Amino acid sequence: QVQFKLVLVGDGGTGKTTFVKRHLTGEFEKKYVATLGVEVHPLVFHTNRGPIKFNVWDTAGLEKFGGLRDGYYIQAQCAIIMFDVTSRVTYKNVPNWHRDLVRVCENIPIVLCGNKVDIKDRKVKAKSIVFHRKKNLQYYDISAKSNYNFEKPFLWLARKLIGDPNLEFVAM
Amino acid sequence: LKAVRLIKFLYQSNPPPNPEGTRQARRNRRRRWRARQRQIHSISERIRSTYLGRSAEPVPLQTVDEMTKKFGTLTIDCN
Amino acid sequence: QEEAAAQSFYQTYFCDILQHIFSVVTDTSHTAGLTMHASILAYMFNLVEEGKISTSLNPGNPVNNQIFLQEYVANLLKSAFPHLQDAQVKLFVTGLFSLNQDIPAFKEHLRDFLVQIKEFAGEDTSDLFLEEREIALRQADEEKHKRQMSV
RNA sequence: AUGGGCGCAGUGUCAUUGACGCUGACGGUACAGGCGUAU
Repeated sequence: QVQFKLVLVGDGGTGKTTFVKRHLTGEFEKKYVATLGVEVHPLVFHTNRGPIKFNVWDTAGLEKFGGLRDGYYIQAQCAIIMFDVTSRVTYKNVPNWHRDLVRVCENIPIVLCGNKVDIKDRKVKAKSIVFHRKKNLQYYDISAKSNYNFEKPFLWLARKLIGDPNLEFVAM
Repeated sequence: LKAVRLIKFLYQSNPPPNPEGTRQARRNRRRRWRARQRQIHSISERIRSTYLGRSAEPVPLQTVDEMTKKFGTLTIDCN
Repeated sequence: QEEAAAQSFYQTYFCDILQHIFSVVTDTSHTAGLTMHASILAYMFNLVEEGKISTSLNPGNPVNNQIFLQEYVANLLKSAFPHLQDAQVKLFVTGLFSLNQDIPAFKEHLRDFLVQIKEFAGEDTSDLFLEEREIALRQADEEKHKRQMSV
């Protein structure tokens, strides 16, 4: 009920799997088991306006494990692009993911998330993170470890979907 | 207010260069102190001259006439 | 920096190191590290080019290590990549030696090779511009030799 | 009027927590003072 199809794009288990697990259990995974293809997880929030369900498709970010690849995006209702601020390469790969997503999903909200900002060694400075600007993506610095801005992307997506700009998540 | 008091207060507030230390240290302090003493002397002589010292005509020499000539230069040229 | 053990270490580990480096590079999963790859390969090849490695790496053939290295790399890649055209490997190795002093061009060359290995290319080399890429490699090697001589 | 190389305070460039300065509301509350000198 009141569920949306969400597609998560980025390097496999480079934060997408960790992010999904952290929102699921609350634990912060340490191991890096690169995601295989995609895993679909229910993920429920409670807003001032009732329950909300995300059908998060944590997709694999490694080509060898891409599997169906863009086929996962079919019928997607929202998209979360990810990248690790500690590695510029995963940032330069961002435009490719955006291209593929828009190509499959022409008009969908997009959140550009910089994962694991908590790790002190930040390579992709906040100054250079600009692709969202021209593409009109909603940006967030996040970190699944310390939960910095841990909820901002999901809250923004829920607001953009339901249409309530002032909608707020609730504990229960 | 009187010139003697102002000059004495000026000369009192500047400590003489410390004779202690090396020759070169004392001499560099002496040079800086003498430059600042020349500055102080210039200021004191300016005070000694008078309490206004300057006319305001420099302003029209810079802005009032540089505004009035172009005020005359104003041209409708329509619109 | 340690000359005495340098030759022994080279003879012991050079081919193994190149094997593993190439197995990594051809792997797309490690693409982000290519700069370091480019950083080290260009170094080692330069060492090979200047002959600072003195001993022949083939006990059965005391020839200059450069040509032996070329045959060994070609054989290794061809065995690992049977579907590739031999001329492609020849061009790629030639560039490796020619580009060992241009890290950006070297990295783009490695990326070009990685693009190629992804493709089962038939005898049709028309799309490959092998002559144009060979001319570019000749120009790059000419600049490299000019730089070396200018020293 | 002059600014040296480092005391490190913000950092721009690249191979970007490494290197050159600029720059930092800095390590500096420091240091340099013509080549006898009365400019």
